[PDB]
Amino acid sequence: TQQPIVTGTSVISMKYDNGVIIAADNLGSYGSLLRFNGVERLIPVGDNTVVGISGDISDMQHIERLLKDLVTENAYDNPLADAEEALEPSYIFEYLATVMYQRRSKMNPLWNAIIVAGVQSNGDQFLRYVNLLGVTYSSPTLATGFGAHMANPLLRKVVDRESDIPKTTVQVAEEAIVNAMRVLYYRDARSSRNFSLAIIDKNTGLTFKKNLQVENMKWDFAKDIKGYGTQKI
Amino acid sequence: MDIILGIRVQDSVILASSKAVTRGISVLKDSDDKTRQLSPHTLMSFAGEAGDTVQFAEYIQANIQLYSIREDYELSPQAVSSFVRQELAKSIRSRRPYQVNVLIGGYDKKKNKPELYQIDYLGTKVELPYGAHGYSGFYTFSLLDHHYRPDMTTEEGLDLLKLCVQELEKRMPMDFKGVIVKIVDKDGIRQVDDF
Amino acid sequence: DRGVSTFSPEGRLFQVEYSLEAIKLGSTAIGIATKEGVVLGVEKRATSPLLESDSIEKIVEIDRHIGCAMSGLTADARSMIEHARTAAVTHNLYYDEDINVESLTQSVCDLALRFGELMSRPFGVALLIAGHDADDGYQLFHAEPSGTFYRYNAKAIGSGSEGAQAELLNEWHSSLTLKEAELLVLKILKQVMEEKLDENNAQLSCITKQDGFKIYDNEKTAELIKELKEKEAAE
Amino acid sequence: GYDRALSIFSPDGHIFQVEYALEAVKRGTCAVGVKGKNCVVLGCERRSTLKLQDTRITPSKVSKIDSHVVLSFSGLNADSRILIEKARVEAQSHRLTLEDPVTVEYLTRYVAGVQQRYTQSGGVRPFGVSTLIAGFDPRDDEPKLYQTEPSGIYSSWSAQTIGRNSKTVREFLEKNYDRKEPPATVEECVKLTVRSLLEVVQTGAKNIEITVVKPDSDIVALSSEEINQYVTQIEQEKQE
Amino acid sequence: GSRRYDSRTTIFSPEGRLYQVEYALESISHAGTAIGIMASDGIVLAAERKVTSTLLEQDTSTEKLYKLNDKIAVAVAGLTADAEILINTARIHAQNYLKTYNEDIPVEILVRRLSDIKQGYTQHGGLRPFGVSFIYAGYDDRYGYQLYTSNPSGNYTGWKAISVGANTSAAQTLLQMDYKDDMKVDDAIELALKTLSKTTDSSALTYDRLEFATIRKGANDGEVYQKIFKPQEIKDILVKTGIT
Amino acid sequence: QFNPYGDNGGTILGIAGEDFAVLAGDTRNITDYSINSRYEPKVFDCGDNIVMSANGFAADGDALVKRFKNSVKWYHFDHNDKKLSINSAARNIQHLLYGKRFFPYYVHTIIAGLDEDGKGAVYSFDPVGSYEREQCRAGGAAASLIMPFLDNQVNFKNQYEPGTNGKVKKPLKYLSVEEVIKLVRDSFTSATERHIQVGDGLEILIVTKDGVRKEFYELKRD
Amino acid sequence: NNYDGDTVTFSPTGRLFQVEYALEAIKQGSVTVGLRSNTHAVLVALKRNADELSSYQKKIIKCDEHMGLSLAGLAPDARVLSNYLRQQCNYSSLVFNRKLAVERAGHLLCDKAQKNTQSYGGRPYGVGLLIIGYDKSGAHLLEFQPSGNVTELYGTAIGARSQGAKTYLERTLDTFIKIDGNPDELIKAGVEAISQSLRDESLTVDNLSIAIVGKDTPFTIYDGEAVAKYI
Amino acid sequence: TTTLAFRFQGGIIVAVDSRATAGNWVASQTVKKVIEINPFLLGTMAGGAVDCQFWETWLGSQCRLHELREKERISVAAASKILSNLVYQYKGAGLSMGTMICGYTRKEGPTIYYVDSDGTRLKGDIFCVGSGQTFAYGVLDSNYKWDLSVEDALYLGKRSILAAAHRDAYSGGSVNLYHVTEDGWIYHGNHDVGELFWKVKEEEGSFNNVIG
Ligand SMILES: *[B]([O])([O])[C]([C][C]([C])[C])[N]C(=O)[C]([C]C1=[C][C]=[C][C]=[C]1)[N]C(=O)C1=[C]N=[C][C]=N1
Ligand SMILES: [Mg+2]
Ligand SMILES: [Mg+2]
Ligand SMILES: [Mg+2]
Repeated sequence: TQQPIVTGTSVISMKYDNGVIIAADNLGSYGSLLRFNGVERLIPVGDNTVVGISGDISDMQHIERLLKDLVTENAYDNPLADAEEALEPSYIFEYLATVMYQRRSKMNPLWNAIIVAGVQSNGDQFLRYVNLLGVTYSSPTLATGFGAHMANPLLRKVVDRESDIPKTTVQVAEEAIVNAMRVLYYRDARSSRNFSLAIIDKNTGLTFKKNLQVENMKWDFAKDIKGYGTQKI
Repeated sequence: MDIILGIRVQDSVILASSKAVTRGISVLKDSDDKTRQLSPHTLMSFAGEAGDTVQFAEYIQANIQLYSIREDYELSPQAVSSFVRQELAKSIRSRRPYQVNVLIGGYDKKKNKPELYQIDYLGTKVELPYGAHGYSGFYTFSLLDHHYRPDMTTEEGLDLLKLCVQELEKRMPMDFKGVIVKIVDKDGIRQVDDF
Repeated sequence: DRGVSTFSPEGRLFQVEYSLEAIKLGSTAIGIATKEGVVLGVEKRATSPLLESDSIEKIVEIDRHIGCAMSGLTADARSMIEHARTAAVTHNLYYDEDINVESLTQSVCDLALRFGELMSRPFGVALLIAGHDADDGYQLFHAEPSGTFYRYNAKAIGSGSEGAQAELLNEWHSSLTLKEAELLVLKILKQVMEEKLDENNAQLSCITKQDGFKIYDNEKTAELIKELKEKEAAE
Repeated sequence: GYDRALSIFSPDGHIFQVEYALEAVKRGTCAVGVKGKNCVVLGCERRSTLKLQDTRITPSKVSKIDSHVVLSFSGLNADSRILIEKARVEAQSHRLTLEDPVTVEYLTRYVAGVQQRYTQSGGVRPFGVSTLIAGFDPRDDEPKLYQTEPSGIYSSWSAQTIGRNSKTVREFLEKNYDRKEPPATVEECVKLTVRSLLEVVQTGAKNIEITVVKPDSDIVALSSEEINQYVTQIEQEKQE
Repeated sequence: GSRRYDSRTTIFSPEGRLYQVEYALESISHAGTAIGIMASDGIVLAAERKVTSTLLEQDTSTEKLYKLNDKIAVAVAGLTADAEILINTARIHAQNYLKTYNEDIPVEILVRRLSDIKQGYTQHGGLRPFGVSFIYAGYDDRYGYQLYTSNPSGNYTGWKAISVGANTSAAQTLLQMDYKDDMKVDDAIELALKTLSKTTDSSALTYDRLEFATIRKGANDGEVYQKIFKPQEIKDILVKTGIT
Repeated sequence: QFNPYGDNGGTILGIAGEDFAVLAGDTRNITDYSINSRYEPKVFDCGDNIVMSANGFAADGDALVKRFKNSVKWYHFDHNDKKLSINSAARNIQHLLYGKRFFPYYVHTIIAGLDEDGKGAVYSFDPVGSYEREQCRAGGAAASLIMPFLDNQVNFKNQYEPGTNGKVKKPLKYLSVEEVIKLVRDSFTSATERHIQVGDGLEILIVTKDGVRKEFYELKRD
Repeated sequence: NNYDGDTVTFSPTGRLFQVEYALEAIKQGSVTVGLRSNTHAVLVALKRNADELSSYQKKIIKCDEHMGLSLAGLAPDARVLSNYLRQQCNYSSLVFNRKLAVERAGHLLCDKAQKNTQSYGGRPYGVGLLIIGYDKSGAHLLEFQPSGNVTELYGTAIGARSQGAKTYLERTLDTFIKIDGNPDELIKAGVEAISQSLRDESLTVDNLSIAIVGKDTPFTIYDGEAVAKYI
Repeated sequence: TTTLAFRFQGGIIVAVDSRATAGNWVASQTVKKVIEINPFLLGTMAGGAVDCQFWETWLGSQCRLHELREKERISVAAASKILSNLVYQYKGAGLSMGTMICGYTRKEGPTIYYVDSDGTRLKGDIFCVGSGQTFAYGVLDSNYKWDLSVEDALYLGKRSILAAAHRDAYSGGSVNLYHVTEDGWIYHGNHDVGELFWKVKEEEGSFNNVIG
């Protein structure tokens, strides 16, 4: 049993017709202090998987090393390491999901919420969640922390059920993700303007976008707001 | 369990022990014998936490019986009491201590003397003319302080014991359903069937 | 000296092969499987007339649906029986059912090769494990100290084994009755035994679906011996 | 730990260490067991090479395992103590858990199991001891007499002997013991036990020990004079 | 592997003997003779030191007679270093028994314990046995004065008079000849020294070649006194008995 | 302080027919007042014509089902591809659950299938492994809403025959698979209305001698 | 000679005799054949009986839904090794939700057998195994030797008189590799291959044991009247 | 829970209720609170459902192993002590059990042992265990005799459970009756309290408080 120290906030994601999108801001908070402004919380594994991690950053860095080590280990005595026997999103997830549940069972959890986004060998979209308790679930849209409360409602308006996935293009999906990130910046007191976004498409592969910023923000209306009720000046 | 008494007279040791076994709300049994014969001339009564009492008593009994067979010889009451004390003194610093208090009444055939030892769950041993565990002593020690004379006969000891049990039956809140009395002397151990 | 788990140049474990020699010195045990039941019979072979022969326990119950006969260093069998009994009962506890005779035999045979430098040597005893289950019906297995077990329609182990096996070769057919099998075990035991066969120096047993495993009384076996004598004198 | 396999099979299918343990038993002083109709008697040889002995304190050959069961032996004396101790512990353990004393068969089965375990355990040699275990089951008047040996096999006997010159006394018992009518009384049973030892012992003085066990934990060891009276009566009848 | 070099100390011969025990007994047969004699009013322990030197500091020397507790003592025959290992174990066992039962350990119980330890080295562990034979001289309130002996096999027996070490055959014959049941300590002292004087491989028996001890109820009233004799006291008793 | 347990909501329902058995369960997965997934399968085909669901804390539920499926696999290896009977599966599950008696699988387990006589069977478990064969059992969040309805409409409790006035009970006539599915659907529709953790979808697994069939129905998504 | 007392001793020519003696136990074992195409992999095993009353010793063991082997030599050693494979296949499924690769299964067997050849006290395994399987890279056939050497092959045979079946497969290489989408013809070629290792005895109904795995075919074993079709 | 067992002329009567609760929620009305350990031994269940179940069917495995090893039926004393010694090892861990081990043997006759998760093991003639034990005791103690017929003894046990089923909120459902002799136990049916109450009320003239 511990307490999280340096923490990362929401990770948001959704499926679309040819793949999956995942995003997370670049902040490492130290309680109310916005301590570290250059933290990458999307960690790619091969060219077909991206693992988005929230929660404790020291435990994230530990998980990052496990995944790095997993790639190394898979390559050993494996002539098809970059082909048929390459790591799948489903393999990477189940490994993490095993570790998370084992650690919670020893009463010493990795204090994280993880979303594994990727595309399988057969072109199928993979998107599944796991957290410090070993709880796992899948959905057309997945989000951690504040994202669960604010992003999911917006993303579910695009893909409300399974049959909406083929009808959703990458442009519409990315637009929804970027809007959700803006909303989180308005409303999450432990978020940052700077974020990373990753697209895993079955045709165009892995596109990893760094140094994105929340833009087109509405603040002008603030000038008209005066006092807390009766004040006019 | 509740009330266990002991009194050492001229030529014997007398142990009285309640018959009631109460588990919270109800009295499950009114004929329970809270004692074990460790050897032909050594008797141990006991009272404490449920389960622990019998488990401990039978464990001690087995060990003394083992000794008796190995050496073809009966340990002195003093020796047995010292063995018991060590087990409890070992027990008190265990993961889960034996929560048992005991009285060891024996007749030493070598010295031709009755002997009564009082040992609590901490391993606190004392040799006494008369003893008790729990709240029994609070009522009975005053009577015994007054009446006990060390040259008493076994019949006088039983009468003094009746006076103790009567006082307990008058002033104690719990109904302990009377006592089973046992006498330990040169001829061994016997039970007084009418008390 | 040399390792306990050493291979010979022929590709056999020395100690396993030597334990098989000890089993050849053991008293004869015979098993016959039929569609009406499996019969198990043994030679008691008391070393002296003062030895109370009914204390010789070379046929043993593992469960209600599984029996066992032994041959060789019979003292070694006790831990094998204990394991078998525990395996049978434990499986009933985990699965609320009887354990398959093959599965029981496999569990016993797993102990066999757990020796090295675990126990210091292989078992010096062979077992005939007979039983019944719903899936494969009446079965007879021969469990060796090599860890190998063969299923048999009929089998003889011990000192008079190859002579008895040749006799079982001719006599066994798939339509044998239980009564016919009982007499057949008695017939072959009488053939290979040194001393004259009677109810005190030979013991019978069987396993049926209805009644389960039963060791025969000396009075019951005595009648089957008398029935045998008359039918051999009949031609 | 020392794990060396000492007891192992030989090409002819023998475990020599177990068989050499039997040779140690052959060397040991003779011990005999005879059961009557309502009693069992255990006779034991004391070699008279050792005089100036203190017979009060010298370990007696017959040992009580419980108040109703006894154990005598032939072979290595030091080894026998280990078996007796284990047996006594198991006897008390059985009373503690089953709330009933051991049967003579159960106690024998335990001791035999210990002996067997030492024939296929690493780093240990077999016990150089064969035992005669005798007594009466709780609330039972049927006499019991069992024998064990280093290999771990055990069995029940109407009468049996072990140790040096046991071949001779077994010869005697085989012709003199009738199963249809065993020694009806204590006297007859003790007499037959002393007679059987007199075939081997040498002098009937302090060389014969006799222990009589009767039902309901009634065990007593005969004294020198009591045994000497049997020795006297046997030879006076023999002079004819 | 290592098997190649294993002597196998705990095995039977074809005849059913324990090789190492037999060879340990052969070792002990060359050790200085030790004699124990039990009387009605006490026990005597006499023992011969092995070919000493004039430059050996005798008054601070101890190779034969050791104290286990106030009631029990032992005479050693064999490897002294081996004996001290067992002696320290025995001393602890006596103290464990005292702490547990608050009574001095009965002699036989102590003897059985040491003998069981010796036995263990003959049956398991693959180690050599202790090349030691003890004579236990002790007293308790059950059996009174007791003499025992134990050897590397772990077998022990009780005695009225007994010898261990060298020339036990000759020594035991002499004891068997002159020993009587109604004997007293002063007489037993004389018998012990006379026996050593005849069985010794030395030219003459002197004070500097002896260790001597008595366990007497010759202590003021109902109690027991151990007396480990000093060099001068051994010299006096040698003159008294008429050996020097 | 770290709390190793959580509540993923949901509700399950097992009903044993005369020659069939059904095991139903909603597809909603939640924490607190949030929906994790509107379709997260909860009832699983474990092979050997046995269906299983471990409702409550989903991580412990998934772990248990995973370990039982594993137990079925090793039962085939160790016992010559023998079919694991529903009663034997039930006893095996008791030991799985009790193995963690002092750190329990925080779930309400139900299995369904056919007994060795071919009749419908449902077994129910508590978190620590106590079990019992039943004709009817609801488990999970809305179990308190559903069970009374099933006592009334499956076992005809408190129902009597008109005209007799309490003297003659309503006879316990058997229910068809079509009749059971109606009661299952009405149970979950009703449970969805009054329980916030129940909704989104209903997935029913039907077990007969022919095998395991699936049926899915929409539930209210509020 | 002097260097065959244990597995920890090289001979002067650099040989490990205990390993070679373990290899000898395989040659005494009954013949078994393995072969594959691009779609399916087949095991064929000649089972051996003790006598006419006895059963025929089982030769084929299932490790997973997509993998299994046939044995030749000490059967208990095959049980130990097949159990290990079952566990490794199972660990791969539970932890990684991934069917174990047949090549990786061979690597694991090699390393397990190796530890027994370098350490004192233990002994080499006394059995040879033919592992077939269908994974993400198609059909596979492995040959395991208890020296540790594992080899991926198109076809092979181990046991007594296995050289006859091995030569046949070496001739038929170009034919049977092309038998795609036809299990019965691939088994026929396997039954015809194992027939080249027979003397005196012939393939009967309780003598023959066949197993197959493929694209849409779980590892299944055929015994009894199920193989009468191929006799 | 209400369970009772009492010795009498015709052997032993064992009677139990059927209810299982989780708080105020009635979890089951059809619970088997009597374990058939073998054809001669019965065990009653009270307290934690699983603890009682698991360890009493385990007890049956230990009893079976005993009679395989000793070629003799296990005594009620030995069987009860196996269970009490087992739970004593777990003492403090939080096991929750109140059990009667009931049986007949030649050497003992009809015997009942109260075994307890605190380690208590008591031999006796009458025992009532569970939340509704006090209610059952009232009926039993006022109507008990050694000289009862198997028929009358069975009814007294049935009636004593009914008494507790009525008053104790955590008891009810139905009554399971057993009768233990020297040829084994004999089941005497499941008796629904919903029908038994009105039957007993009418025939016996009791429960005049309640309106029917
Ligand atoms: B009885 O009321 O003690 C009963 C006996 C048990 C064998 C079924 N126990 C229970 O009902 C307990 C709760 C309880 C109530 C009153 C006293 C003691 C205990 N219930 C459970 O153990 C349980 C098990 N599974 C589901 C629900 N409840
Ligand atoms: Mg005190
Ligand atoms: Mg809502
Ligand atoms: Mg009520």
